[PDB]
This record gives sequence, C-alpha cells and structure tokens, in this order.
Amino acid sequence: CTEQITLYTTTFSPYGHRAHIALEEAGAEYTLCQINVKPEWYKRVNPLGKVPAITFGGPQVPPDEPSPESEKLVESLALLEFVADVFPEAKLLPASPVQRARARAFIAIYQNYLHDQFRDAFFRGEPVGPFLQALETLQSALPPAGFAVGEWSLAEAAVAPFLARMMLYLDAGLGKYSEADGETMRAALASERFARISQYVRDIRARASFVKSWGGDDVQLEAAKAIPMLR
Amino acid sequence: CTEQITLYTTTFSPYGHRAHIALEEAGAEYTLCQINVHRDKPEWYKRVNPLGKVPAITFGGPQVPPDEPSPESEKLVESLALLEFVADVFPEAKLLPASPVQRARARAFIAIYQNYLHDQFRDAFFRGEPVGPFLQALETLQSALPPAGFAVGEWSLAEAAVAPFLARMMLYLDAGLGKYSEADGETMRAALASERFARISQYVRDIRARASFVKSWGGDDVQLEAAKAIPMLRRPA
Ligand SMILES: [Mg+2]
Repeated sequence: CTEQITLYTTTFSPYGHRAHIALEEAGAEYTLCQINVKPEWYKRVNPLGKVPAITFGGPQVPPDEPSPESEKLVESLALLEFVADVFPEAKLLPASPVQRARARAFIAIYQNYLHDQFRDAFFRGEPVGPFLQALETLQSALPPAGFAVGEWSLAEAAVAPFLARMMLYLDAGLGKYSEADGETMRAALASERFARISQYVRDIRARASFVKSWGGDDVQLEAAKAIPMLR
Repeated sequence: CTEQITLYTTTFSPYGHRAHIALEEAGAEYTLCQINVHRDKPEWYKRVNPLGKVPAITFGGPQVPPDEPSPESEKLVESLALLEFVADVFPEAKLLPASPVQRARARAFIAIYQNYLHDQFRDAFFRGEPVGPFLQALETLQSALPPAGFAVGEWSLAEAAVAPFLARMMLYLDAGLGKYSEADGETMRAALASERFARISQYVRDIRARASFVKSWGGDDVQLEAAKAIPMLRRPA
C-alpha cells in the first residue's frame, strides 16, 4: 500500500494506542500526530473532534494540514479492521474464517463484558466485584498459551492498551476505588485466579509493537497521575 | 463454500436475525434452527454452547440434524462476529463492499448504532427511561446515512446489523409496546412521523423491502405477536 496514512490520537489515549499497535504490526509507513490532552485545524480531520482518526490517501501533507482529498476514518475498532484490510499481507487477523471469528469474538468479550467494568471500578469507584468476574470471563477465552487466537492479532491491538493500563494503574494505586477495593483487586491479580491474564499482559508488554506505542511505564505513569478521575 | 452451516437462534431474536439476513444475502446453503425463547433450552444445546449463549453457528463437520450437533463442527457465537464470519466465508457475495475505506465506514456505521442507539432502545422501550436520548441517538444514526440508499450506498453488513433492531423499535412504537410513558409514546410517534426523521423513516422502509429481510422477518403480525409476549415490554398497572 502506497496511499498516505496519518494516525491522529491524543497523547495517551488507549483508543489511539489500538491503532498505533495495528499500524506497527502491519509494518505500515505512517505519520503519527499526537495532540495534547484541542487545535482549530483538527476540525478538518473530524468536524466533531472525534479521536482517534486516520486520514488515508490524498497528497502527502503535514498532519496539521490535512488535505481535502484524504479519506477520514474514525471508530477505533473499525480502524483496526481497516489497517488489516489495507495490509492483508501482514495477517493482522488469522487466515481462516473460523479463527478471524474467534478473534473478533474475543474483542466482543472485552467490549461487552469488561470495558465498562474497568471504567466503573477504576474511574467511578464502583464495586469492584463485577470487574474481576469480567476479567475472568475474558481470561477464560484465552488458550493456555500464546495470544487470543494463538498468534498475535487485532484482538491484542484492541485489548492490550486497556489491560496494560489496568495493571499499571493497579500497581501504582491509581483509581477512584476504595482503599479496600484497591487491596481486593491487587490481591486478585497477584493470586493464581488471574495467573493466565497476568502472563498475557506480560507477553503483550514484550511485543515490539506494544513497546513502541507504549512509550514506557514511566511516561504512561506520569500521564496517569494527571487524570482527575484516577483519584 | 461446501461446509455445512447451521444457525441457532431463539425464535424472534434480533441478534439471530442479524446472521439470518447475512446468510440470505450470501445465498448460502444453511439450516435454520429456532429455539423457543420462553422455554428453558434443550439439554442438547449445551453441545453447541455450554453456557447457553445464542445466537450460534456450527460450521463444517458431518451433515446432521440441528438437535444432534456433531463435536467435529466448529462453533461460533457473538452476532457481529457471525456477520463478519458469513462475509469471510462468502467473499463473492460482497456482504461488505470491496474497498477498505467503505468497509471501515460500514463498520463505523455499526459502531454508531451500538455505541448510541442500542442502549437507548433498551432504556426507552424495555426500562421506561425518558426517551429524549433515544431520539437524539436515532438522529445520530440518521446523520451517518448518505442522502439515499444504505449506510455505505449499497446494502452491506451494516444493514444486517441494524435492521433487526430498527424494524422492531418502529414495530413496537407504531403498536404502543414499551415501558415508556404514553406522553413519551406520543412524542416518539410524532417525532418519527416528522420531517426531522424523514431520512431514518425512509431507511427503515428501504430495509423492510429487502428480500433477505422480508424472508427472515416473517411478517409484522408474527413479530407483533412475538413482541406482545415479551414481559419486559409491558407497563405496570
Ligand atoms: Mg439510559
């Protein structure tokens, strides 16, 4: 693929991180534009200020000067599938329809059962119980080794940014949860109940594409400590 | 394709309806197995999905009645993944358009439905919450439509995903089913008849004209009878 590709994300967004992983896995040639957690020009990417976004094709332009020709795309999971469609050679999904369906179902488990709990527990200080159960549900869909469908796929691009932050926040004591709920979760994730999901995060954090788009625990940790809803 | 395909769904499920549309659009040789919603699910269904999850598809393995699932068949769940599955199995049906950009926009259209309207359909019709958000989300989905035709012009998985739900909410609305107040009832009907919602009104009847939808929908009256048996849809006395 030779069309130009620009990924727009706010500096520490897990949604942009999704697309960043996928572009790295794809070996894509792309421009990354990070906006500070908003400039007047961004209305030319998306009039509603929606982030992340990808511009595709049109002339090569600096990201703060998006062309009228380029196609503008939003919605992080669609962006994942889009990178895969543009770079089929990279096999960002497995080859078999059955395995691509399992990968997609894994992402559904995250979106439909865990995502909202993670937010309730870490950002709203709601009871932590449902979060742990949903984390276990996701964990139960993992095979005993490798990634969600064996090899790395869009499933990892989708969930890695969130699981990695959940752990980091948890290790750092960040989140609106009670001191007691904080302890319940910390012991939850260090217990054997969650050995699998913790190794999964480890294997994720070792992945080059993740390493490059994470920027390091220290940077994420400093961004982390500036989020009002983590207190 | 030459592997057997069997779709399992509870009768009248919009989620199974999704995959039903897709298999019709694909021209697939498939078997349909409807499970009664208000009966507690045959023991043999554990062999399709042990947690009783529906809808589900079995793929390949030996040709077999649906209540005799083979362990050699691959078993898939989650309705949006099932839509993408059907499309992957039958690339020649072009359930999704050919270019990555248009495919992305089809998936984004689905996300707008799931992110905004889906929960407001539940909240306004099944939980009785104020309906303003439902209308605003309806408008949000409407605004993603092009001037005419379907989400990305030609029919695509976008319609397979949203049609089962848009048809039922308008079905319910016309007929007065839902936990919503009667004031909010008249507000919704008046809004949907109004010019503000002409476009989504046009979209739903274009949806309803589609062969694959007609066949998998089985007529308003039976869907209406189905809906009148959903207790969560009823207002208390
Ligand atoms: Mg609500």
